[PDB]
Amino acid sequence: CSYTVSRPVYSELAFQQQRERRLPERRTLRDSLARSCSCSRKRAFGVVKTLLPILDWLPKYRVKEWLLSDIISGVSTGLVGTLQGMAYALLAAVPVQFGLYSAFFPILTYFVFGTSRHISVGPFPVVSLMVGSVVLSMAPDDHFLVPSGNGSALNSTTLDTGTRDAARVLLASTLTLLVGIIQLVFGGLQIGFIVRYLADPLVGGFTTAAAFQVLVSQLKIVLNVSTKNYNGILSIIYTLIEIFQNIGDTNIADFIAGLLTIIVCMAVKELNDRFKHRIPVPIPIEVIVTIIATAISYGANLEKNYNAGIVKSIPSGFLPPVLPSVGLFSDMLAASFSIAVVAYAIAVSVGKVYATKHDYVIDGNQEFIAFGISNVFSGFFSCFVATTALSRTAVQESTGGKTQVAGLISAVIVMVAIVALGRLLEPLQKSVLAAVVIANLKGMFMQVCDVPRLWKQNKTDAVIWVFTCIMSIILGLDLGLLAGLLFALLTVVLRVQFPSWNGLGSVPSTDIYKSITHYKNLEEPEGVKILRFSSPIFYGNVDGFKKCINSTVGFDAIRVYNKRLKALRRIQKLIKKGPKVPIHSLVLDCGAVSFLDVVGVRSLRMIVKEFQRIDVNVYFALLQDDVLEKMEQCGFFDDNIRKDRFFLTVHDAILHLQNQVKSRE
Amino acid sequence: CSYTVSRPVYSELAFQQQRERRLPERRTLRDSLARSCSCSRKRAFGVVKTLLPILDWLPKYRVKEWLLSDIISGVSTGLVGTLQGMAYALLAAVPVQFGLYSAFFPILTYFVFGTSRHISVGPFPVVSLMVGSVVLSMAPDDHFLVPSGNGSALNSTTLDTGTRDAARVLLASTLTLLVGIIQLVFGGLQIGFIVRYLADPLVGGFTTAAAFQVLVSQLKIVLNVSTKNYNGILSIIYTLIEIFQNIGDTNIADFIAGLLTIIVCMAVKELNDRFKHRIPVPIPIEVIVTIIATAISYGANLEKNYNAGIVKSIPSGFLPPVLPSVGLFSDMLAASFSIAVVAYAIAVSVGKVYATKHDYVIDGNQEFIAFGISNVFSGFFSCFVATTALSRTAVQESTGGKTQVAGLISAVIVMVAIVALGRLLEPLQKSVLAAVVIANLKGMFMQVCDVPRLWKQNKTDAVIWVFTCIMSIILGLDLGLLAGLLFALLTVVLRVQFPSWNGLGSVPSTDIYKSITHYKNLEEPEGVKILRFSSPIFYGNVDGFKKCINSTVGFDAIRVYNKRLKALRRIQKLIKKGPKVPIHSLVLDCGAVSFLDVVGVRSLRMIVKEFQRIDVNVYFALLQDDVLEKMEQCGFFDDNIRKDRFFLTVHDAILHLQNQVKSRE
Ligand SMILES: [Cl-]
Ligand SMILES: [Cl-]
Repeated sequence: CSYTVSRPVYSELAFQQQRERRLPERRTLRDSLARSCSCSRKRAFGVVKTLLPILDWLPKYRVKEWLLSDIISGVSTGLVGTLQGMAYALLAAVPVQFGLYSAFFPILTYFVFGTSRHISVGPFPVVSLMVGSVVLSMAPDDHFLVPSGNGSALNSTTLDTGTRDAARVLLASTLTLLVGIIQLVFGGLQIGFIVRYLADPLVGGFTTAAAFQVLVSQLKIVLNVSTKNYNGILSIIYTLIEIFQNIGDTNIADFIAGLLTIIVCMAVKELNDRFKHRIPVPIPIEVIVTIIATAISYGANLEKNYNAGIVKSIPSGFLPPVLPSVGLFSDMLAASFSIAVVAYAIAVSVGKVYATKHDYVIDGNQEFIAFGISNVFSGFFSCFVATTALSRTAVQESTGGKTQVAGLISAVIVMVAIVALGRLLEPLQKSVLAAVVIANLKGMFMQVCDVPRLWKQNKTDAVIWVFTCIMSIILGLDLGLLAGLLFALLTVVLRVQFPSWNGLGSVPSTDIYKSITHYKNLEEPEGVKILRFSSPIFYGNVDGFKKCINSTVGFDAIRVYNKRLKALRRIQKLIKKGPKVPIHSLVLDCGAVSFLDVVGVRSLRMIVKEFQRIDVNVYFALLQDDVLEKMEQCGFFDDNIRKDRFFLTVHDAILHLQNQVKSRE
Repeated sequence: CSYTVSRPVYSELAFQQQRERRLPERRTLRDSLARSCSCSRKRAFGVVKTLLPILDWLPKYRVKEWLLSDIISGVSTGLVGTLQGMAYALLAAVPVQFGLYSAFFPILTYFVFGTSRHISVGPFPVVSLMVGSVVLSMAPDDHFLVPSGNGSALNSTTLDTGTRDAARVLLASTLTLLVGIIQLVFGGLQIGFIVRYLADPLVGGFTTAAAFQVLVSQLKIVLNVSTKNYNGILSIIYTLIEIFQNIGDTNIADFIAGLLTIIVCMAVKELNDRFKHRIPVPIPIEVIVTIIATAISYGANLEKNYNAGIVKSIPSGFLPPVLPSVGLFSDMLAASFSIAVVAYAIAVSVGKVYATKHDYVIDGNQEFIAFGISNVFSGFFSCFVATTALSRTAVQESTGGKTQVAGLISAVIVMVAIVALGRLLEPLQKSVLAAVVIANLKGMFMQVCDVPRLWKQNKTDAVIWVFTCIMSIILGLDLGLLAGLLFALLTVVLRVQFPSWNGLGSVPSTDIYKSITHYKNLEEPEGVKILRFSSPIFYGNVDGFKKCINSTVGFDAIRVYNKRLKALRRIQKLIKKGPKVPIHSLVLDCGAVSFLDVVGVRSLRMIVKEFQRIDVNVYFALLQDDVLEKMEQCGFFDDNIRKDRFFLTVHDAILHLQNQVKSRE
């Protein structure tokens, strides 16, 4: 209604005297470390419940309908997961059975340590692509060709199918172990803010580039062409050019089958997504298309007659655990860090989505610890890095999922598909498995439709999307992520280095101050010039602050004093022979400052000293308490620059200046 | 005196209606490029006067009194320049002849393009070290030994004295040209803010740690030992151990003569600095100690009898210009970027010190063009990077310097020191030249005494000093600078990601709001809870802003709503069978925000949505004009979240709630 106040002009000291402060808490490092480590059993029970969240949702079960919901979601997600594993095994350059291994053990491990309920841990296209890329870069194909086979002219250096897969599997296991170790280190040290740097446009561009690279790789697999494992800089462009040059050496049957299953899967997925109000349970198009592909490929001998590319390499059994070949961490530390951070980011995103959809809370450090333990347990069983795919996750959420029991049942399907089932998947073409991956790329290919929206929105974030998407295409995929985080941090620094300063003026008959470049009927005080500077002054925006002051006052405090001294020597010689007109004061509305960066408080003191020589006072308006306490420690309040120069509000400074002008002409 | 106002509670819309805004300026890209490139004669005269600042101080000269002070300082700095110029050549692994070339040619170029008056362009101890650091790594000593000389058992692979320097001289010329091009790029593209990242603790710790590497490198010449040109990681640590292991192979003639001039040059310099009130002109101790060193070394045959290390390699002549060996810019691009930025940082640092004392403004972007053409012109005559030493600069200013005429006269002394003079410096020991460099290291060795001062001051800046000083010792000197720039920028992100939020309360009978953790007698409104959050919300601190709200209200907006649904299902079944207590509203005092980072502004709409379900209003207090216009573009003002939720001041949000509850119970 009515906003009326009546108080004296407390600038800095008229308010600090009669206001008793609170005594700061003593450090007492001994008592701090003693009180932190609790001795009562309450803290022990709390940390046990937090570290192992399985003991929370188990006692409060609702078996009656939860049993049926979990068993149906488990069989469905198990089918989907074994299909996605046998499909993504090609993205990691590992055999097909190791994908099923990586789709089984992580599920068992993410049961006594996970803190989620609607997450299906397993393979992931982007993570498997990164694993395969680093495996190809660390163990390429031109390092295994053994000369044997009595060739025509030279030594018969044919393909090394065999012991090469063992080396690739050992390398993938070492990479997974290193990723798990990095995740456990990030979880135990309670460092979780490191993944907050992955903004929405950054991860969007990263996923778009990863989807492009996955499309290129799966197109190489479908066409049944052999490239030269180009890796490094412009690897995707080079391999795409090599594919375009090797179009003649394709397989017509494999290409036709792949295109047909792509069209079928895309049409079925679009029909199920659009007309959702008629069929709530998503039709498992992957399962039926894989069954019909295995049925058609088994009838006619596509391997012999049509020379198709089938798997025919399923051993259908387990294997004893193999110790990882430790010693390759120095040359893969950055790759493992990138894989771990992207896996944790995707996992946290999916968890937060399916938690705010079902109204429950998911911890971050617990998810980090759970995924670290899962990757460590997977490294001991010849598996690659595990994550949660959004397509596989939606299955248990749509079909009905309450706890992780549906996830444990999803491993029973993989369990029976490892020991007994799998012989029927022998004549399955690799082009069919390479198609469902492309069909799942529709969710990430449509992410490019946000650039026009982000451009109308904050433009600095729209550039981060395009920068991350392009930079993660030229120089690899893992190196492109590091180039995005640094670019995002540089963009943040540039937004606090080049602020939006204004010409704050006074609204008539009130005390509210608005910018002069946005409103017209604003009257500024006679002689006084007000200035606001956001983005607190640090070592980078000191020259920017100087230029802002020089532009808002019209002149320079240095050149005016130089001209005054040049005109003063003409006065001291005349006795022997015989600019700063409008600016009366400068009220700096430094209300949007947080830190001071003492290198900047030196410049502030220099400004106050320079303007004092030209008879121009530099007052402050909205200096915070934590900022004044910092400036006082940095040696700013000398015998001449007292606290009376600072004020509490913007109108207090103007009122004090008007009263001083009225009382002193 | 009296601060009294009487205005209605204009929140956001009661102020926006009757306040007509100013129309934004039209882009008009066709006219923007036309109005920028002016055609009048004033634009042509302005670009020539700024690019060539010689046409300013030359017409208004004071030959009557200025020429007398420049001829005495020119011959004074010429003797100091010809000694420091040839002494710094040892740090660049180039012969002593090319050291005088770097003190004559850069002066001629820094006469028509320079924008300063008290700067003596020439070599520099830190800059020459970075130049010689890459010469040892690109052309090491074990890459030129030629087997010849009928050795004892194996081929006589003795030293390559002779054509070995030709590979080092041509390498320094290519490095000099690449540094000059980068400086012209920064000057041509008008990008000068890149050197603002070199903060005072960053450049302070870099020059301090560089003084250690100069001390270790010059100690090798004093002791006259032969190391193994260790470069890379821990280069200074490895070469220091090798010196201690080779103490037995020292030279008592070079050590005693080297340690003697260390004490003499340090004592006279310290005595002259303290007792300045008796002798205004600094005594050239560096000059008198070199002449007496050559006289003693010429009398007794120190080369033959005492086996001392002398130069005896001064041809005393010029050379035709040699074209730079283009093709080495790819492997020296990362090294030249670190040298081109320190050659400009020290130039502006030393320039501005002697500019505020003589009261003349030095152009910023012109120094990039000035030293740019200087290094380019120096590359065509077999020189290294040119800079301005603080020790050599203080000579021309203390003895009397007005313009660059004293610098040109200083080049005449170096001019005669090449054609005629120079034969007398033949028996000069290398330990004497390697000692005057160590004596000047006192200015940088005493910079360690600021770490205790910076610790009592802003502690984040004291860590950057120690980080830069240590990191520039482990991994080289040029790589340590880049590790400091990224660490300094990272500290700015850490200060804006972890802000200093408070519990702002109300002062009785007034309208000023202060933090509750600093003052005691502060009354908060009944039910209303105020929160202030500096360091504007971006993608990194968006999660910390959630934890900040959860801590100031006591509860969580998510878990409380989850318990409400857990308690609501018991209500919908009872009809079939038969927390948020204190927090009334939330006033976010977002007055210290500058940008939005729409990635983070989506959570602001989520926070209002999360608190609206629990019947808690989330109001805003001090949102700026440039931020509210950004919220509308990012899709924040929907049909439910209107502008009435925002307020102009903090007390308007409290006054609105007190009247709303009074009128609506
Ligand atoms: Cl997916
Ligand atoms: Cl010096």
